Amino acid sequence: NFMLTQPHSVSESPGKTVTISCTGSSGSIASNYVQWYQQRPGSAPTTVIYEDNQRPSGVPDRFSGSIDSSSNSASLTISGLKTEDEADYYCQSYDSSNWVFGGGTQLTVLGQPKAAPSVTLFPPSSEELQANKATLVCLISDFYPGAVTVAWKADSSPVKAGVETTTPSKQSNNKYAASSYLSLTPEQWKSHRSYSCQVTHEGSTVEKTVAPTE
Amino acid sequence: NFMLTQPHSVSESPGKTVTISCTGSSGSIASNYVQWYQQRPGSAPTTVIYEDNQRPSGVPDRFSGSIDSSSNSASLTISGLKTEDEADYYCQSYDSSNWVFGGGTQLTVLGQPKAAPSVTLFPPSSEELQANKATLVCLISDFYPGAVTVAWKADSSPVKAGVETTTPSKQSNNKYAASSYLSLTPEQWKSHRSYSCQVTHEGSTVEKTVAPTE
Amino acid sequence: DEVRQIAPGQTGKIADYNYKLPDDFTGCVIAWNSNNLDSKVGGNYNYLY
Amino acid sequence: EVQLVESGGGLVQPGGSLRLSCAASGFTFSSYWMSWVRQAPGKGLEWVANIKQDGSEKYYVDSVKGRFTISRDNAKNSLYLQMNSLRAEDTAVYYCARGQLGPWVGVDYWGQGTLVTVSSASTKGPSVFPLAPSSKSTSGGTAALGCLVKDYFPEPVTVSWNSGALTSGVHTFPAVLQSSGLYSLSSVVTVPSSSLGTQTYICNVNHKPSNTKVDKKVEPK
Amino acid sequence: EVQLVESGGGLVQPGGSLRLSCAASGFTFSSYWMSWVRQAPGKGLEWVANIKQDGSEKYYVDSVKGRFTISRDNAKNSLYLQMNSLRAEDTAVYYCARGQLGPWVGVDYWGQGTLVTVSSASTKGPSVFPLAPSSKSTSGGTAALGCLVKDYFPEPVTVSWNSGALTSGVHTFPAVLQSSGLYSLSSVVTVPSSSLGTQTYICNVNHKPSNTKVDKKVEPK
Repeated sequence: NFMLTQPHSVSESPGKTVTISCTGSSGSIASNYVQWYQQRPGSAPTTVIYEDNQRPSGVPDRFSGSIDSSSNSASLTISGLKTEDEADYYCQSYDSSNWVFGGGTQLTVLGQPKAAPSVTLFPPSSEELQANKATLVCLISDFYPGAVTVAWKADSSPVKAGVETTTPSKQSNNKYAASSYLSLTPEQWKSHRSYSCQVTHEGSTVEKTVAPTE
Repeated sequence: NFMLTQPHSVSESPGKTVTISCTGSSGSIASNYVQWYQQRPGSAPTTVIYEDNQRPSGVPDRFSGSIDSSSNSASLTISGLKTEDEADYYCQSYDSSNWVFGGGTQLTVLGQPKAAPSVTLFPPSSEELQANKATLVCLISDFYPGAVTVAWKADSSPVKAGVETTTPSKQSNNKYAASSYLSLTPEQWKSHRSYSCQVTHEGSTVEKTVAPTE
Repeated sequence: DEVRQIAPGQTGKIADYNYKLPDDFTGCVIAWNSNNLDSKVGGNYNYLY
Repeated sequence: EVQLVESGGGLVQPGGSLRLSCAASGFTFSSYWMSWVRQAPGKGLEWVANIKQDGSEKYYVDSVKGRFTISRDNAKNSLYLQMNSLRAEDTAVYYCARGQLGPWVGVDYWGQGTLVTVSSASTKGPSVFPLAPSSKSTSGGTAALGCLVKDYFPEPVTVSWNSGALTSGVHTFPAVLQSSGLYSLSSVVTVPSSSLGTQTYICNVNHKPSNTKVDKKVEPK
Repeated sequence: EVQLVESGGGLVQPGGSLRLSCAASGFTFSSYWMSWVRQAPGKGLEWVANIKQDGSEKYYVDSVKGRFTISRDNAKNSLYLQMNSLRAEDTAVYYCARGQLGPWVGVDYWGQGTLVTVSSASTKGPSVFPLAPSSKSTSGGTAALGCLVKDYFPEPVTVSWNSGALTSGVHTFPAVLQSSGLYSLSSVVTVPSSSLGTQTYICNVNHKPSNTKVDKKVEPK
């Protein structure tokens, strides 16, 4: 039952020397070679440390590593702390005919304060209503921070069942976008007066109103 | 995922000072109190160390404990190493509204050197064979040490399937006894020449032979 | 248990009373497990230390 | 001085319900902490539950989360433990733990406990085979006697000879595990060969889960 | 330089068989060590298998013991990996690892890998709804366009517009979870309103688990 213990989020510091500790419990990690691996999220991983003291060709000499046997831990130290891409690192050893990997150690952090949210509505068409399914999506985008609440207002009573909202996502505009889906029936669509979807932000409230008459 | 790491077999020594190490991985064990518990196999457990530095009333002064914050390990020290009964010990901490226990650390070892083994055979009777089952038991007793191998020999080929052997047990004769069971069929019982069960020991081999003719 | 004592720097019963390695060792150490070959059903007692 | 008495187990059932009760005396029930601790046979210790002095707060390990419940009462000084939808891992012995100040000082209290095992496989009667070695020479382990117990589940079996009239020389071999995980054992008694026809030898086999009491005479072939 | 190409996934199957192949070049195949490594999306790395330079010795983790097999050949410089009786845990990205001297020096080699996902109970057909906003004012997020994908399992869905002819202004909203644990998403593209009748708009929806490719024309109401 050989395993390796390491933290999950360290080295959150600008431009100085920090250390990362990898330790084991079942056996001594100094008996066999231990290595340090890095992966880019969304692409292939690489290796920074092999043979517990050496570096690959082309890898900068900013990285440094050491082994202590008193606490039975492996230390990886980074000196430059440059604009290197965000990544997480693992710790690998070898007990007997098997390989063990570390949990992972995330390392990510090495103009207008207010943005007007754009809200768009897509009412059901004739193609939707002939299939006994009406969809009304309440789309919001370009808001900061991404802490918004989406609710639907009927003619005389707010609804609770049938409203689903997803978490905001990072787009390519330094902003966030979220979507909400509502499932209703045609008999209440023509029995109402004016549908409304309202969104609430920090000191802001935008409301839209439409009519079933088309 | 708070858990405590300790060995399983230590302190196998006569009459001197030996320490036992308990360490954790998820967090520091010095933040909360850690205790040492002992259990008697086959009966109720007790406690030797509570409050990480104290002992209950009636517990001898030989036991003692210490905390090393550098190595993140807890040390339990036993001084006298008397004729205390065979037992194993555990390590307990408290992270958040939950209790965690240790793996366990076993601590056991604090006229005629040769005995003739008596071997007896019970061939199936007419009562057995009319129920479409035949049992042949290969009983051995009074052997020292209890490290023996039981094998069955047919007329021209040793068997491999159908032989079950149990571990030797302590009887009231300062010796060990073991039994082996074999399940066969009547069609091969009358198609053989002479059944044989062999037992091998330290420089000794006892062979017995019977015949199907009754 | 006494495999890490083979490495130089460590101390113990084997490391200081039976076999000691220099602090400038430039070689390799090979270790493997063999229980069935080195011990029978009764155990091995011809080994001295 | 404190008594802790536990009697809540002694039967096998898959995925049903069982009630365990711990009886305590010698102290005030409504001022300290209590807990529940279990261990597997041959394995290590692990924590199950804990309860406050008034039952307001109760907590469990994430393995048994969703199921399990604990209740208490200070009038009759007893603990109640209920668990449902059991699994094969639940073969364990349970001790009702008692605290002093909180979950930091220590347990320091463990009852004798009750053995609790689960088994989906049902019980079945032991096929008894009282072998009679009519022809056998002397200078052997058994002069002339034999009784064999096979195909039974689970342990144990109460084995008696002549309704317990004789007890000297009775040797009962331990049960063996077969290829199907089945138990089988035999018991031998040293008796003189001159009493084969002048003495009635009869083998008593009792199985408590199977509630079968089979009594068979030994007759030489 | 060493190039590693992996193409063995892209489909779902519960408890069946899947074959993965890794292609290697630029080095001698019959002198070094190779291995196989997988990782869960959003989780850490873990080891799967390893193989000797002649295939004499192969080893696995205890989780996949009994199943799994690996084969090799030095004639065409390729690796083969066969998996059977897959579970829901097997959603992982597999890299064919290559060693240098043995299991002590390090891995140091990782291919780009292939996305492998597994879903049970097969799948059902997605319901595409290319909404056409014929009447809409300016100063909005979307001028006039709409496509909606609903009632599908599992992720992901390849969404294209006009067979990938245009790719500027395409915004695809992430999938939302409904009350039945159901996925739904929409994709919007900003196009001028003067090209509603003078330009054809086809919303392309491809689902690899469902092996359905539906092309629908967007017609104004």
